[PDB]
Amino acid sequence: NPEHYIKHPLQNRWALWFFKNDKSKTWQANLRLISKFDTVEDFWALYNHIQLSSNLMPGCDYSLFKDGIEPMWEDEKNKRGGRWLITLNKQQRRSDLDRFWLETLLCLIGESFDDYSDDVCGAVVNVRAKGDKIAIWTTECENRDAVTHIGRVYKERLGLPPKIVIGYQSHADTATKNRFVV
Ligand SMILES: *S(=O)(=O)c1cccc(S(=O)(=O)N(Cc2ccncc2)c2ccc3cc[nH]c(=O)c3c2)c1
Repeated sequence: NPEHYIKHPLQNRWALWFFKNDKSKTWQANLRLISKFDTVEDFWALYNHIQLSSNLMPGCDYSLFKDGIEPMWEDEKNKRGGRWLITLNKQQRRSDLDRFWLETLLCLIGESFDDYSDDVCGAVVNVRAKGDKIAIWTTECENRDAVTHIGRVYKERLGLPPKIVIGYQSHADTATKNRFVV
């Protein structure tokens, strides 16, 4: 009866990355791999071991990307893509940041975007003095059906009401100008 002793595999292997602003180093040299995991049990062991995003120093990021996709725009799977952006005010660091980030992680490892989960590359949380940000990165900013389905599902999974609109920008523009809004 394998259910007793086998870990539950995830559809993908995922890499969790950490960034801290150290002005002595280049941006790339500051982007650091925490660990990779590919089971439910190993995801929770990692998550239960690390700091909540709300406890990070301003200027730090977490990011979760599929194994083989670097957490930067210049990766082959990111360079033609873009992101759904959640912007948090300073009060939402207390109320929403950690629960929104956990839900984002689960949307990813749980493959919650049906046939379009293959367009997801990863997700990033930025802790910043002027307002935190959470974003889901996807591979192709011209795939309207993929991008808007991901945005509608994501908005629903976060519990955001229709009074809130979220935008999708291509990375080529980021490097707010929206391609899509939901
Ligand atoms: S926010 O904090 O104001 C902000 C502004 C600009 C970019 C970003 S970012 O795209 O989320 N970003 C941080 C990051 C951290 C860890 N993993 C991925 C992304 C970021 C910053 C600088 C970059 C330089 C070059 N290529 C990139 O893809 C970069 C991404 C947040």
